Amino acid sequence: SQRSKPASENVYLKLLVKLYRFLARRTDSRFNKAILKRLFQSKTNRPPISISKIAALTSRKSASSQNKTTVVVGTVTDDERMLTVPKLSIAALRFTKSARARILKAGGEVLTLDQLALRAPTGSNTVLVRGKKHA
Amino acid sequence: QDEVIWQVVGHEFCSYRIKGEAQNFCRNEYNVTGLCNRQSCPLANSRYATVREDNGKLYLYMKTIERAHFPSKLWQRIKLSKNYAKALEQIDQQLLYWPGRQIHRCKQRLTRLTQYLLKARRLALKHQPALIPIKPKQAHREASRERKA
Amino acid sequence: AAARPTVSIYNKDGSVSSETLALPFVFKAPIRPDLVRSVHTAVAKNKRQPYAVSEKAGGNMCRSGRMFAPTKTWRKWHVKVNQNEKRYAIASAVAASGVPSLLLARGHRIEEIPEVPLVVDDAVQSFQKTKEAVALLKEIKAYRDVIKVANSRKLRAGKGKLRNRRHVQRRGPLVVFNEDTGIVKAFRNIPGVEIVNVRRLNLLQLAPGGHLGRFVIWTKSAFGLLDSVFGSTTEVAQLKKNYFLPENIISNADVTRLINSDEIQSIVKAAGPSRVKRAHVQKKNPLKNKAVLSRLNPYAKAYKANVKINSEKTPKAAGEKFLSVLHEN
Amino acid sequence: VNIIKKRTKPFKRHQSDRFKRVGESWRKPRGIDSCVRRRFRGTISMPKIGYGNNKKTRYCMPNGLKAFLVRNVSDVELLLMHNKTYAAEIAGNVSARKRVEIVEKARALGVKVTNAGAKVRSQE
RNA sequence: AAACUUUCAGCAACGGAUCUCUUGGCUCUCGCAUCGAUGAAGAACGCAGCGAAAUGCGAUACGUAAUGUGAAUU
RNA sequence: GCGAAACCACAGCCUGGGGAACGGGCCAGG
RNA sequence: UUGAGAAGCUCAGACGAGUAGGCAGGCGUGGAGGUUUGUGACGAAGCCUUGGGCGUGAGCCUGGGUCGAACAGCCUCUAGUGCAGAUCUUGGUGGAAGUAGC
RNA sequence: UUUCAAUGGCCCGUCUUGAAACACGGACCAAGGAGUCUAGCAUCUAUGCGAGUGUUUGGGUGAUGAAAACCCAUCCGCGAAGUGGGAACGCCCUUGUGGCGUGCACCAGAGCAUAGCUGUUGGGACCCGAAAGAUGGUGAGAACCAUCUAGUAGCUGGUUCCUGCCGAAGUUUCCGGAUAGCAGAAACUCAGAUCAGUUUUAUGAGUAUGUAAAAUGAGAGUU
RNA sequence: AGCUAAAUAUUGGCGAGAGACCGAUAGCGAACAAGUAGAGUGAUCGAAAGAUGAAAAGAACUUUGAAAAGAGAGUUAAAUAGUACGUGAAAUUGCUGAAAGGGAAGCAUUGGAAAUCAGUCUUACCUGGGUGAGAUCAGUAGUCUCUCGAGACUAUGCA
Repeated sequence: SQRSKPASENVYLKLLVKLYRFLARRTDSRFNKAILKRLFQSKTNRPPISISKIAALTSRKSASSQNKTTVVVGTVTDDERMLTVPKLSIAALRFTKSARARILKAGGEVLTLDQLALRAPTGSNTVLVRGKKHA
Repeated sequence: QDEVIWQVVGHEFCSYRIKGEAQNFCRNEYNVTGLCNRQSCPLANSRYATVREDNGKLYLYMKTIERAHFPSKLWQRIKLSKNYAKALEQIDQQLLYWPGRQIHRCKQRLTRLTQYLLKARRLALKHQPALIPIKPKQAHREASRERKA
Repeated sequence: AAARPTVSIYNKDGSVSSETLALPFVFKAPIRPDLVRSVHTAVAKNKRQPYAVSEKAGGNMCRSGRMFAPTKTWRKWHVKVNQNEKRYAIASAVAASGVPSLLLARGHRIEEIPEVPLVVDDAVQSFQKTKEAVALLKEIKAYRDVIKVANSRKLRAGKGKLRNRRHVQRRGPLVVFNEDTGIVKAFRNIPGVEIVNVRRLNLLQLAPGGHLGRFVIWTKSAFGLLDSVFGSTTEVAQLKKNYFLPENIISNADVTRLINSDEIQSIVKAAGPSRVKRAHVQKKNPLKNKAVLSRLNPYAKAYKANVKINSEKTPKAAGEKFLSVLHEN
Repeated sequence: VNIIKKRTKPFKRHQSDRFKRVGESWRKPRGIDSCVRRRFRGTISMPKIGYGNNKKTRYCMPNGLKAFLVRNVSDVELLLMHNKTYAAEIAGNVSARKRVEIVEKARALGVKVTNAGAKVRSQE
């Protein structure tokens, strides 16, 4: 379920792979190559990331969150433990209904990977993140 | 729209598709080439043009994306002149600023449809034997009756 | 995004009215042919009756013996699907019915239908006679589908016709209504036409065979209630507790619009050629082909191999010491 | 690109001539001791991928055309743009009435028919 | 040569495969509750049409009476 | 006149050799 | 230049034994949902044939003959789904043999 | 297609053993004939939702086929409570520098449900092949019949289409196995780096042997 | 000491509706005669066996023979459907025709000979004039359906 093509049968994942196949081939961005590689991965190799972890990772140590978009090829779940959500711009394959509502109602924007490719076709000013693969 | 339409009709199931050993075909009436292709599909291309023959006259059928939801008014046609040089000009002027691949395909279909009308007229003037079907029951009967006779 | 805003209503005489209904959000739902097929595969097994041989029947090779691994009734006949997956497939099958191109690819003769989705008046809900039903289908030019179904009636091929499955045919339009005050009985005798309530839509009817894009005729009331049956992605469905329409992992599914956009085409490097020309199809020997030699060596033109360095004054150089050693022993 | 066949003989199953119960449809031998599987000398050949024919000339009849199965007049009209690449082949279960209609239509389209003389007579 | 032997083909036998069929089986579901000393289940013997290796009937012997349907049985 | 059954991978002339019987079946000969 | 079934098209180079075992892609059969506005008494299915063709192959298409009522391609679902062997089961038929014999 | 000429060419399947051989099975043809169904567990993949998840014990409902589809009240099951480094920014002719580092390795939940695949454990459990024994009868100790009972063969025999690609070991060590090793999959990082059935330089020890760092080839190390 | 409906079970019995079931070596042992014929003292065991045609129109009549039957006929759309009856495979058998023959044989490769088979055809294209023709041509008149002009026609003229 990797390497050449995705094993997934979703036609909309196949369209996203189509878009980033072109971007990874007709640009010199390692971001587009990295996104394409992760689009081929299985559900087990694309662990979800939480709203809390995105907020923590962006304002980490030196903080200086600014307005860089956060990209994760996977699901952005919600952390109900945290009470206040900052203003975040996140691009992800999927958002849960709780995560999407909390980002929008108090914060910024939720994007899909094709909306991100139009804003940052080279991936510039993006914070690409991963989930903890150790389950 | 078109990309989602193609992913369904082009790779899951189309009632117009005829599977062949070397190339799939499309029994759709509005296909310019008659092949199952992404560019040949009248379903998956919202801006499409084809040339069709109606009782001895050729027409250029065109559809635009803005009439996709109105099947009765989806396709519009113009009568193509009997002069082949002018028929090419009419295709050029009706398909102005369309991709050259689509104008290329309509001009190819115009040639083949003009040739088919020529050959059909030449067969009408010519005299050819009628094809008489062979009837198995009649053949069996006359074979046994002949033996007795 | 950017779908057609409103849908026109058609009276019982086949003419357009001045009233329009805003397109429900279910027609914007993702179309998932893989997901519809998988749910249809499971749902189509949920009305199967058990079969098995008698226990007393019967070596599998001996004549009048016992079959190997006799069939049993406690085989798994029914298969579970998550209720959200069933609702996703049904939403995805309603959306596919709003695309005329998917209707044509499923065999429906909708080439003369005035609009898709096709919505008629609520006076249709109170039709009493099949003559009224047929007349309406002929005014909106939807009777070409019925004629197709009637012409398609054949005898089933195989043992199926020995088992109360004598005839086969096609599927006609699917009439969806709000309240039955005559509409069901007026349309049920028309071949291929199925009538269902908008509250209990069936994926076996919305995607017959697992194939998306059934031709569906709605009444005005059924269309207006589509937003309560399904809801939206942000508003919950009224008739399904805690149900939201599925979101898509892509926003604009037209990927050619993204690839060939000014946002992307302004940063890509200059595209290389399409199918490239072959270079070095044949290897030509520079020692035989003189034209290839001049290409590789821009010096063979002025070479002058056989130069003369000797003359008639050659100083034979062999001393008597060396000659004595050579001519020794 | 004229049509070249790497082989014209069929691949007959080993020992199919010795035994009537054994059909001649090719079966890959599984016996380790069998000399045919070991590919000894003088033994019969086996289907290999090297025997495969040119992709460009694959499926092509000796006249350079590919046989396209036809069951009615709708199938013949499909070859309007491919009369130089495909030949119409009427199915065996198409009646002599439809065969006549197919043959006249194919004649106007300039489409070669492989079996245009079947089940019919002529009368000039 | 001829014979015999062998191979191939045609025709004729032999055989009953294949195909198509199906008033049968099998399986599931649904409704119902009704044997006998007022002689049951089962067995035997008769009757009359028959093909019984079947059915119906009991010396009122394919049944009689009554209610029908309404002109056959074959 | 009537009328079997067992058995049946398949053909079937010898001398030598073929190393694992080689033989009847390979090789060299009559 | 039209060569976007992007699951397509195209260019290049190298390589090719194979048991156990592993992994892909296909062929065929019975039934099911969809489809071919599919085939069929002007002849379906089957069968026969030193007719023709296609595929490396499993297989498939077709002419003629025979025949007499149904049947198939494609997408998907399903399974009692493919034989040369089992001193296999049932049936049919051989050489022995017109022999042993009565 | 039949035949002829020249050349070659053993009878298959099983078992055996080093391959054999040998011994087994095969008179012929047609039809039938062997990894199935189900309940667990684990893996991988797909799909839905996601700190949640699972409608179908049941209720509602379904006017036309109503064993389907559709809806869900209360419970309940499971789950939960220093460096290196991917990517990106700004400088640097570029390298490179500077700020910012996810995952993981060094020094802020991810699950639940369904489906498919594979492995595995049970059920007759791939098919077939030895008599048990017991219960209940029939006939006259023994015999015979019917069911438990698909009670069995550490084994015997058999086990059904094609092509393509990869491809062993056939044995160290303890001791039927844990192994290792050989052959693949996954998760990685990594050319400004390492690896080698190879040859070296010279000196260390005893022409051989060993050494650290040269030649040649190949990108390698891994879990 | 005692009674007690409902929700529950149900391979039997009286009915009923179904089926992604089997399709005559299958499915019940039994689609027909079936627990039958038959086997055994008995307990028990237990088969094989479906299809002419739309209609018997089931072959009158003449003739050979002791007869069974045959041959002339006749019915049928078909007797290549005659009750040994739909279709009619293989193994096997007989006759006829051709060819090859001396022992591993069949078989593989390459061609010859003999027999047989397949498809491939020049016909069109271009150009010129004459003669007439008609519309998608009218320094042309109307209708219909769509969205000014786009298709369909109806007259009138043939530059």
